[PDB]
Amino acid sequence: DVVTVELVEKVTKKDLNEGMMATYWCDVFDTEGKHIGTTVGCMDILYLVEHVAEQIRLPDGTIMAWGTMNRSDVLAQKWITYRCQGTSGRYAGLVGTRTWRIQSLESYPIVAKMELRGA
Amino acid sequence: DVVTVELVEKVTKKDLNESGSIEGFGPGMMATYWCDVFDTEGKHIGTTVGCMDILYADPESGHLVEHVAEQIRLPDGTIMAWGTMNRSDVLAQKWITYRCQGTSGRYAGLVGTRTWRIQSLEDESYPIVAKMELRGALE
Repeated sequence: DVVTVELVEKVTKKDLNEGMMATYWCDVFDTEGKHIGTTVGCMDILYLVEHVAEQIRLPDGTIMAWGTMNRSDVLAQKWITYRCQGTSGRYAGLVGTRTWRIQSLESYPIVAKMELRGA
Repeated sequence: DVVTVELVEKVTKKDLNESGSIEGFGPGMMATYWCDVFDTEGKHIGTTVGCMDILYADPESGHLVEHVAEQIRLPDGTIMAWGTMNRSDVLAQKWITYRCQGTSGRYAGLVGTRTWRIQSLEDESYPIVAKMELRGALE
């Protein structure tokens, strides 16, 4: 049985070291625009190919996600797929995908779709 | 066949959640950080960036259990590391074991462990010794 979560996330903070690297924070909203959690993440630009590892906190548990994105695909508003794994609460033990894209081609909020199930 | 890397890492920047961010909880629930990475001869050779989330308090103790995901950039490649730790163990200067895998360069294709310990709590950069041991994922 799949667990499915649709989110909207907006960046509130980003630090960079200008192989650029970054850390960031996002507000997480449900589809009704209600504020329900937070994402923290880090990024390293491998070759432009970026590699992300992040953690998402939701009212009922926590998830880690990770993956590799081409910068230009993000900017074309293509769907990016990260792998993810529940780390606590309702998501514990579950694995799946976090598929997301820039919602609006400015502040660049994203829509993200998480699907997890037993491993 | 085993690749071993020994580092010292020291925090240079940290941010934690602010009041009002996380409903019902104060700063401390989540963090991002940066560290300077040094070799065993003490030369500055790279950077680590990371994030932390509190999972829960251990009902058997009251101790905080946290989860970390981080990335380390070295002159010859990059590694991703992640894991859960009990903060009691960390502050007691026990050795903490995280999983890690290479993401580029010399470490591409490699998997193993990142075992670390705080070298000093007095030093507000909380220097750690980290020992990474990696082997080929391909059997």
